[PDB]
Amino acid sequence: HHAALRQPQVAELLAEARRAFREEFGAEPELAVSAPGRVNLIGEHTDYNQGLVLPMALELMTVLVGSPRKDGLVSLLTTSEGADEPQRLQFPLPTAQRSLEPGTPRWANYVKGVIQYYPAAPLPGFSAVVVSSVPLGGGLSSSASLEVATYTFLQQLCPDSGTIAARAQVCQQAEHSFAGMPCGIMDQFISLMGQKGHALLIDCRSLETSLVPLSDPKLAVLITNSNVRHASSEYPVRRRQCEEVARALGKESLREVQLEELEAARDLVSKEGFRRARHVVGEIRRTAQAAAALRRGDYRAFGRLMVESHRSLRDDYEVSCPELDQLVEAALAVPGVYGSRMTGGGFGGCTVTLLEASAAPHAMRHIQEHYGGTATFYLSQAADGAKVLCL
Amino acid sequence: AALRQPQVAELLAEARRAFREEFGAEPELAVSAPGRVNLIGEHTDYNQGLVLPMALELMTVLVGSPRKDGLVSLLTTSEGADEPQRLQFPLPTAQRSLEPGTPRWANYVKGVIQYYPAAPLPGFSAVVVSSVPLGGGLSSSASLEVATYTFLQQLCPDSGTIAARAQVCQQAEHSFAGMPCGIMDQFISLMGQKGHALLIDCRSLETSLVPLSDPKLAVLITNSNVRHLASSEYPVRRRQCEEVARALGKESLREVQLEELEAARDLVSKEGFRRARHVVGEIRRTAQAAAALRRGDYRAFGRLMVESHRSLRDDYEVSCPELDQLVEAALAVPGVYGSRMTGGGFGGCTVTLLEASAAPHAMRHIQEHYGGTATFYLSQAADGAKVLCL
Ligand SMILES: Nc1ncnc2c1ncn2[C@@H]1O[C@H](COP(=O)(O)OP(=O)(O)NP(=O)(O)O)[C@@H](O)[C@H]1O
Ligand SMILES: Nc1ncnc2c1ncn2[C@@H]1O[C@H](COP(=O)(O)OP(=O)(O)NP(=O)(O)O)[C@@H](O)[C@H]1O
Ligand SMILES: OC[C@H]1O[C@H](O)[C@H](O)[C@@H](O)[C@H]1O
Ligand SMILES: OC[C@H]1O[C@H](O)[C@H](O)[C@@H](O)[C@H]1O
Ligand SMILES: [Mg+2]
Ligand SMILES: [Mg+2]
Repeated sequence: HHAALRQPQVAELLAEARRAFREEFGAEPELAVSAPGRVNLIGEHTDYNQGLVLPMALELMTVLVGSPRKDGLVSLLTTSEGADEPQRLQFPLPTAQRSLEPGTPRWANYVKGVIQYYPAAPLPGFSAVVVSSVPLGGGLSSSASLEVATYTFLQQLCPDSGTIAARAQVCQQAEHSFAGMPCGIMDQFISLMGQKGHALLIDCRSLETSLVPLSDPKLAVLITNSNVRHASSEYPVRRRQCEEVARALGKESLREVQLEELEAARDLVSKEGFRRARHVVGEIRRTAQAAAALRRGDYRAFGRLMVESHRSLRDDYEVSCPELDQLVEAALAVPGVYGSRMTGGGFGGCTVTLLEASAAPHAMRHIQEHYGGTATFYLSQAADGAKVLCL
Repeated sequence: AALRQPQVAELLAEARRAFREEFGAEPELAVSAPGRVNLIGEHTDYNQGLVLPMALELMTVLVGSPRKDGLVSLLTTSEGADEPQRLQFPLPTAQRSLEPGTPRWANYVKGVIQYYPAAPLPGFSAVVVSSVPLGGGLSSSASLEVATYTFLQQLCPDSGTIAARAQVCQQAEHSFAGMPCGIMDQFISLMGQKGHALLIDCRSLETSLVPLSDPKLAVLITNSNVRHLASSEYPVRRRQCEEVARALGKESLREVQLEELEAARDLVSKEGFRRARHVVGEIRRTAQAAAALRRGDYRAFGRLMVESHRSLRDDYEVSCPELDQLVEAALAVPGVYGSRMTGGGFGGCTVTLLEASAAPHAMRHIQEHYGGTATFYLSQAADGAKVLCL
């Protein structure tokens, strides 16, 4: 039991949501939903390049609990300390006249989005409490967890018609338009599409999806939070950076580009952009590779891809951080460790590490002790997707 | 006009009802397990082939409660079931080992019990409800086992893999129901995911999600409401297949190629040549159709479904007149891409792929030309087993 080891329980989480709600609203909540977060095993920054990704859902998740309102108002609360002040917010529904605006608190930017876009209708007013086990800004998609969780609740409010992909699309837009973060599709999907003891190999181009099992009692998924959070002014930049490269190469995406082919436009694309593209191109393949290694059970070959991945992300994409790099280094230092890399967005957050379960504990100390920061550890297993919880 | 399929809600309540009724109290636990339609890849599961199923919105509901009492008492709501509809009995033990007898419908549950991996296991009161036709070729068997199982994990949670739970139910059907089944049924039952068909490799146990999210496309399930079970034939086919493979020093028919199949002609019987030919043929087709589908070639997709049927009717001999009548009828409706029997065969259902615009004509058309009473279902890809909260 590391002391830095967190085992948040959903039963718990609900109970919390039940309490604050009861306390904040004076009564028992009517509805209960929850959207999990996700860790990317490999495939960073391909998302928005129509690349492959191989995330997996966690037990860390966002629980929303609440009730409709005759009232006609939107009124929320966030039990999260990681959020932006104030922790509460109330606002009136949009109308054909008045349409919600991304304001302050920024946290609320997420909810509003999912509200402003929700497909169906008519949408009531609601009382809502937001509980979460997903560290804010930790590389584990607290973003998507939040959005989805919101959307799924709304579904309880006003049932929709559409596909799952649509849902992801919704939440995505809301992030794009409301939170100002041109993200990709990954996060939402896996938040929706998740499944037990299984990893998802998703095709960002096609949206095709495949399940790679993760049910080994001898394999272990260790996530370490650096607890640092630097360069989000950066994301959209890389995005642009690629977009532009792909442009030069007369290609729709960098997905249609090949390691070998990039060296063609060497003189047709900026240095920087060369590097970015390179990472992306190799990363995508590296991803198709690691799923194969995994299905096959080549945890070694998998621990290696991961490392490569890290490095690309450090050197060519430039989205890591000394902390990350440190955390990785330390991990790699333990015996029983297949590989380790930074997960998610980059510029701080978490790392993900594959190892021998029995090594888990040693890893926890080595790391702690060699990480010149406050480290948080999660011994993760692939979880299920967005789901309604009946009170 | 399509039969309208109870929504869990409905099914639940009904479950509630008879339970409160039959046990004098309000249920503690509830869980549901869907049924299934196989788009293709028939009779390929116990040959380590490929199948293409999707879960149904027809499922089984199980609302029950524990028993300090130490026993197992159940009751099914389905009329198509075995008499008696009520079946009390004593939990298994070291010395006591469940004995599959009567009613036969009980056999299923016993197995899922006898094998539940975990312990300790309490006693129970459970009501069984289902919108799935018993013997409709939609897996009323795997939808049950599953729910049971899904129940028992509530009574004494499980640690193992999904594939592990599947194996249980399977062993139960196998050892207890007397049905040597393959893997498909159970898997999809658990594995199912809303708006997705499932390409399962019953060799690698590997599976991939295929998006069935297109309004303009419909999956029509037509019930012949006929049952000949020539169940007797099933274990039979399993054999031939197996024999052959043997002759060919092959682990599984999955190891053989249509093309290599010539070789054995002299090596194997004539009939057994046809069976393999179906299997071996069913696997490539399944493989191709999935691509077709992915690809969005509904047209090709259907072409493959029709071939499957012929194969199924002529080489494997698992069709039935009513089945061939229904398919033939379907194929004649414009908008229809393909149709074919589904499930084990010898009765039950047909699955049709067409243009959602066509559903109504079809339904009419099939009824007209059907010298029996068909029941229809307009299927939508559903999710797997879930835990129901009361
Ligand atoms: N439970 C929550 N309560 C309030 N706000 C939250 C909650 N979860 C997330 N947020 C909001 O969402 C933001 C997360 O932004 P983001 O940069 O995407 O982090 P992340 O998704 O967790 N990391 P990554 O998955 O790598 O992108 C926070 O800064 C909040 O504004
Ligand atoms: N809810 C239920 N209650 C009682 N018995 C049931 C129930 N569901 C299934 N069964 C039992 O399981 C049997 C299922 O028949 P089965 O031979 O498995 O065909 P099927 O599963 O409906 N179709 P197929 O997918 O082709 O196997 C029924 O005849 C019953 O004996
Ligand atoms: O892969 C990096 C990651 O960055 C953020 O988490 C985005 O939301 C994701 O879509 C993805 O781009
Ligand atoms: O594809 C035919 C089908 O026959 C029965 O339904 C079996 O339970 C399945 O495993 C499969 O063999
Ligand atoms: Mg995010
Ligand atoms: Mg069956």
